[PDB]
Amino acid sequence: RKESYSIYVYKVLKQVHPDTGISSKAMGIMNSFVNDIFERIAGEASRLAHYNKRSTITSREIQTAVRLLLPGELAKHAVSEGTKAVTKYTSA
DNA sequence: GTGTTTGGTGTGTTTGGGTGGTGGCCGTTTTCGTTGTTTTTTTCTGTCTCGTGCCTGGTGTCTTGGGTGTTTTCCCCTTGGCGGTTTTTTCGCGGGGGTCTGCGCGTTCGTGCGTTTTTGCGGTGTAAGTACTTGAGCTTTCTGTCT
Repeated sequence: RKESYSIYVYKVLKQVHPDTGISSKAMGIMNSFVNDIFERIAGEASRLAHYNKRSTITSREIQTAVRLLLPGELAKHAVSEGTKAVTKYTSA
């Protein structure tokens, strides 16, 4: 039962485009994409942590990594989204 | 332009097989209290970067000469392109065989974690003779007494 991001990418698609489906080949592309972005961000956060002699990866490390990797408006909106989500989550 | 006339998008009906939706369940996310620590916080020292100031002259830079090398034009000679025909092998489906990749079960020895030992690496705890000083001995005078 080798695990994947499929259910979520289909949930998000159904939210943004209720009448649009997804081929298996394109679904594979999305899984690869998610995995790749995950590894870019986590790796940058790891480097940041090591440089500053810290042992925990917190939201600050992730935010900075996002700012370093995502170009322009992609970064600005991603940061907004991430901040909104961690705000909503802490205040439950 | 007028004109034919090969290429390409729009239209319709038909097929199917591949995506979406649902049932079953199990394994992974969580709800909880406790531990232990990696933060964060404040307060310290005191490094290093910013700021200014003066003087020198290496460098920048404005400008005249000019010449050469880039831009365009004319001509060519040729080598890719488009087409027709023949070749052939890529590819498709089916069948057969075997290797080797993955699960599971058993373990042993290899590494992490610890107390401990240690070298490098680095901080700094004799006999003389002269000059000077000091302590013992006795003067003046002045102040009190006293006939």
